[PDB]
Amino acid sequence: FDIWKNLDRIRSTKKNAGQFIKGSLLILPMRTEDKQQFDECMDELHKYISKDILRCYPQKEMLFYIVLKDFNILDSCFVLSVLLAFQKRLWMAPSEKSYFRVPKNINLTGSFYLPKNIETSSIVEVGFNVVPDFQQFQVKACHVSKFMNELSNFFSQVEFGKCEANVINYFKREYNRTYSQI
RNA sequence: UUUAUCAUUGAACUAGUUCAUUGAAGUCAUUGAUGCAAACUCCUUGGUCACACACACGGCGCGGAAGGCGUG
Repeated sequence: FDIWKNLDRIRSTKKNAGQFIKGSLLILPMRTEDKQQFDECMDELHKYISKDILRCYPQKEMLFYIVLKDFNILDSCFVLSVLLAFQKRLWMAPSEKSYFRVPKNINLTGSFYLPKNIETSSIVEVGFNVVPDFQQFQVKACHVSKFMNELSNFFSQVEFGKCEANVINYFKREYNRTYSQI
C-alpha cells in the first residue's frame, strides 16, 4: 500500500501508460482547514509534475481547485492517490505525516470533475450533476492498489478533447455560484 | 489541422504574466469550422424493343430523343 511500488506496478502492466491524452482536463476541488498542512503537501507534489500539467488555484473569501491537464494516465494515478489520501489523513492519522506513504486501513473516497464532452466498478458517473457544463465522478471506497487499477482502466476508455482555453475560469464561476446559492 | 472577445482600476510579477472589480458590444456551434479519403445504404431516370449466340477488316432491322444540312 505504498504509492511508488504500486505506481511502478501500474507502469508495467498498463499497456503504454506513458503517453498523454489529447485535450485532457481534470478538475478536483477540495477544502482543507489547515493551509499550512496542505501547502507543504502540494509543494512536495509539484516536484515531479513540473507545474504545467498540474496547477493549484486557491479561492479566498479554505477551498483549493486542483487542475490537472494534458496529463498522462500514470500521472493522474499518482496525483489523485496522493491527494485523496491526504484529505483523509487529517481525520484518520494526524501523527503519520508522511505524504507519499498511505497508512493502512484507509479507503479512498472522493469525487472529481471532467468536461461534459468525454467519450467512453469503483469509479461511477453520477446522475443529476450540479455544475452545468461538467460531469462529476464518484470513487467508491477502495484500497489504493485497487484504485490504481480501476482508474487506470477508466482513463483507457475515455477519449475526449476540444475544450475552450479558459474553461477552468468557467468552472470557478459555476462552482462558486452553486454554493453561494446554498 | 487551426480557433474562442475589447476597454478602465487595484494586488502580485518579470523589466510582458496571473487574480478581483467597473463599462461596451457578443449568430449559433468546438460532437463545431477547414482540409483528406473511403466504404455502405437509399432515391430518380432509360425501347430494360426485334432478330440473333452468328470468326471479322471495320454497317446499310423497326422505332423514339436530340441536333446539323437540303428541297418544296
